[PDB]
Amino acid sequence: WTATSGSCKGRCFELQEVGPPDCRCDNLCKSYSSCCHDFDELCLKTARGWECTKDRCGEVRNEENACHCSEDCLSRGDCCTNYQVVCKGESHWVDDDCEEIKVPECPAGFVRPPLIIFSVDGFRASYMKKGSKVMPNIEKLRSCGTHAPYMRPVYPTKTFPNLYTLATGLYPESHGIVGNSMYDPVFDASFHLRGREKFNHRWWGGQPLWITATKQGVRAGTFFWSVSIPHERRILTILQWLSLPDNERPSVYAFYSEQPDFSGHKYGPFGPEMTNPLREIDKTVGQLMDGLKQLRLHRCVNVIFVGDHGMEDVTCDRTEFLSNYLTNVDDITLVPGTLGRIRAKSINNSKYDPKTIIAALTCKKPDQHFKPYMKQHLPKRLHYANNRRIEDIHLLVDRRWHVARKPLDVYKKCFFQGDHGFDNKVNSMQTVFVGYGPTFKYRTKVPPFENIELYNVMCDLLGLKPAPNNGTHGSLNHLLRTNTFRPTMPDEVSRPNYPGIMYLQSEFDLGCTCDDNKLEELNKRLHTKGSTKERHLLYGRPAVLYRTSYDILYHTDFESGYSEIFLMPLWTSYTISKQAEVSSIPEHLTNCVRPDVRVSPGFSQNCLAYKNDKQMSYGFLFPPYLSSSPEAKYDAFLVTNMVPMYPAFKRVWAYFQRVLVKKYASERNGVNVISGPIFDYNYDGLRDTEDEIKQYVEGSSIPVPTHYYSIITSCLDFTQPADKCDGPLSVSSFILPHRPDNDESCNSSEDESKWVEELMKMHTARVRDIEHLTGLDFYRKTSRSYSEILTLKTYLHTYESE
Ligand SMILES: *[C@@H]1O[C@H](CO)[C@@H](O[C@@H]2O[C@H](CO)[C@@H](O[C@@H]3O[C@H](CO[C@H]4O[C@H](CO)[C@@H](O)[C@H](O[C@H]5O[C@H](CO)[C@@H](O)[C@H](O)[C@@H]5O[C@H]5O[C@H](CO)[C@@H](O)[C@H](O)[C@@H]5O)[C@@H]4O)[C@@H](O)[C@H](O[C@H]4O[C@H](CO)[C@@H](O)[C@H](O)[C@@H]4O[C@H]4O[C@H](CO)[C@@H](O)[C@H](O)[C@@H]4O)[C@@H]3O)[C@H](O)[C@H]2NC(C)=O)[C@H](O)[C@H]1NC(C)=O
Ligand SMILES: Cc1nnn(Cc2cc(C(F)(F)F)ccc2CCC(=O)N2CCN(Cc3ccc(S(N)(=O)=O)cc3F)CC2)n1
Ligand SMILES: [Ca+2]
Ligand SMILES: [Ca+2]
Ligand SMILES: [Cl-]
Ligand SMILES: [K+]
Ligand code: NA
Ligand SMILES: [Zn+2]
Repeated sequence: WTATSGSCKGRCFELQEVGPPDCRCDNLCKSYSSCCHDFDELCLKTARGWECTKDRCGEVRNEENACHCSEDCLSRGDCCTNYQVVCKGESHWVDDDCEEIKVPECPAGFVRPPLIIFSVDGFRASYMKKGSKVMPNIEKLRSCGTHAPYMRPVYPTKTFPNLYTLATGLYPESHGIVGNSMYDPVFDASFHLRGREKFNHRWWGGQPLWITATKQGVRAGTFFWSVSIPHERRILTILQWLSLPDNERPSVYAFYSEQPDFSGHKYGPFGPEMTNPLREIDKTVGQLMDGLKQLRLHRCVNVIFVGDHGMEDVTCDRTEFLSNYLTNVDDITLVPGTLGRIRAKSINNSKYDPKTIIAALTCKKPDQHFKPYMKQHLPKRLHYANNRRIEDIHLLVDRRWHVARKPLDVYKKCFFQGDHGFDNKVNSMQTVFVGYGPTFKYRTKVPPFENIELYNVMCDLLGLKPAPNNGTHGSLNHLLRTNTFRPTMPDEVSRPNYPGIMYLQSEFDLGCTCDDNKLEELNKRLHTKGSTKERHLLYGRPAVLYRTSYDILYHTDFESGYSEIFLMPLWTSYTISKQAEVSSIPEHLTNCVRPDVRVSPGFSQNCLAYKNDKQMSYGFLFPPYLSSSPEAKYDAFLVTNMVPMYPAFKRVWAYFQRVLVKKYASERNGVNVISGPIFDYNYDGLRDTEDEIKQYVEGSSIPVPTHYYSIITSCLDFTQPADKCDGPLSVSSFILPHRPDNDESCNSSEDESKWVEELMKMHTARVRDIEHLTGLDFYRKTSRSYSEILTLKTYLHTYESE
């Protein structure tokens, strides 16, 4: 019940929302059908349009007008945004030469530059270039301020998950808005775009910026706007709030536009009908900037122009139907479209088996335009598993396609030519970022970055301490003139042991066998003390950020941090120069595993466990193929370099080690590789403790990794070799799932040169993703600034073209 007989006189767009059955005048009241009777009349005036004209100049104030051209309007803060242009001979902001804003130039009484976030739904990254002739305000923001060529959204590349990620710095799995549509089985409740259940706060985790601001004493405008409030009214309201008295005036604001997303769905991302929406957005920006300039706020406010996601070409004819794969198609519920999520229609149905559904959806048609996954097998870079609202079965859908349950669902609902929601590395899903103002840099281009990083920066812009989030705070310090956040390296928690020779051969009963001078004896000892370690450990040893027991093991060709708990290296580091040679494994050594005399039998793997485990085999972290000499090659067969590997996974690993590492070294002028295992049994994106491990090599305490990582580092300036690099680094990494089959790659019966590299690209990762998963901290000893290293650790090599 709403007693809509209260009134909105003097309460229009009130910042504190009032509690039913008192009626509402806030910018969401329309959406809850709860505005006071007089809201439209008082708060949504439109009389006489949105622009002063010569004749209106000087007029007698008439409170019915949408905006005013009287003399008193400035002090009231309710002039039309073009008043001074039309009535005082001033220029439009867009026509002014840009000038560096070295310091905030704010009116007295401002305690900090305000921040205005101008968010645009579906504003694809390439619009900045391709629409540049029709968006002159936006292009001035872009060229005069700080911009990225594009900004990476989060998966799924839908509106609500992305707006709320922008607001909180959290991955959807952590904030809870995992799609535009959702079932929570604990609530036994559904969430949709349409309707009331999305207004319930229990859907919305973390702490978004407006609440972070409020709790720390910074006042916030209301970010949300009901769809019927026209854009011109949203701008005027923001400008009005900015005219408020110091003790009431907010410091942070958001504008939101439904365009160009709304048109993009109907006409496609580059439909000729898309030029007008782009013009209109630009004109709204112009109105804001002119408005700010009238209030002398145009060199005082920080403005963020940001999108939630892009837009791709998609039509009804490009639909895969699950009815063409499953006989049982009515025993499932599909969340459909540009992704799929599948659960049972009924939990009472005990014959529903996700495994058989997955198999019926796997590599069934030669050009199949979706790929099914258990959520935990999705690429780790998507961070899309650790929420009860994300279904166990997921369909990653090819760009340009839709998935539906049955054909009736498509023609009983062609309408659309644009959609989004695909994989967040797809170019068409990329969006924009521009920062303009005293706190942003001047005429600066920054590299692409992910939208999870912005919450921290908006916090920095407002002098706030951010709630705990998934950004890496400092990785965007290079966007800012000042208010940088100066982080320190996390402290190492466990220090390594440096074991020497302590055990005799005959103390090992491992079931392992191997067919195996004073100048070259002193030599191999000094390789076991770490004489070549400057070569193989280029960026310092990783710091272990939890409590555990481990050993640093030196060798001629590689260095490792060996875990006595997990019985294998946490990391293995080695450098392969451009000049290096690949050799094969000689025959006498094919099944050779050698005891490591620095590590007790009791902290070693054994070969007999692998012999008895019919499913599990083993591989090596430092590849024997890249040994520097026949004598060094013996070190690669130490038991302490061994890790558990399914035969299906060895195909991948072997090809990566034998072929690809040499290739990258050749193309990048040497590489440093750090590889190791990852244990994420509960798919939370975080390092598992021992008691979380669900699988061991049969009959042993040898835990099985869920994934294998490698971090491949070289000199950004590739004319310098990786091991003699003076400047910025360049990195690519991956987190390969450790799977007993290659069902994920439909062409895996072919030669590895046709599918392995493609799999690795799919499983590209940020170093930061690996850190979370391992509890290690990399690049501790470089000659680069820590902020620069943080940027590098957040880098994702995506493998899309320009
Ligand atoms: C991205 O960044 C985020 C934020 O930093 C990271 O997520 C954090 O991860 C932390 C570590 O896993 C986690 O810390 C836990 O907090 C528990 C209390 O949490 C509540 O309070 C916080 C703070 O106010 C609040 O934000 C939480 O909100 C979550 O849950 C509600 C659902 O009710 C949602 O509305 C909301 O969206 C959010 O959901 C997400 O998080 C939860 C987990 O917290 C997930 O399950 C969801 O899927 C979703 O992803 C909470 O209301 C605290 O209880 C935990 O403590 C247990 O484990 C510790 C280990 O130290 C142990 O010492 C304790 O004994 C305790 O165990 C007891 O309970 C167990 C479970 O019932 C039981 O098994 C034991 O036997 C014990 O009895 C833990 O300290 C933190 O909450 C989240 N924060 C957020 C916002 O998600 C995320 O890791 C980052 N991602 C990456 C890849 O880096
Ligand atoms: C989603 C979402 N997450 N955060 N925002 C806020 C946000 C964040 C950012 C910024 F970029 F800065 F983060 C920029 C702009 C915005 C505003 C987006 C917006 O006006 N709309 C129109 C209204 N719909 C419906 C809607 C209505 C009500 C609610 S409530 N609070 O009552 O439960 C939830 C709703 F979804 C959402 C989009 N939107
Ligand atoms: Ca959107
Ligand atoms: Ca985990
Ligand atoms: Cl969805
Ligand atoms: K075996
Ligand atoms: Na296959
Ligand atoms: Zn959309």
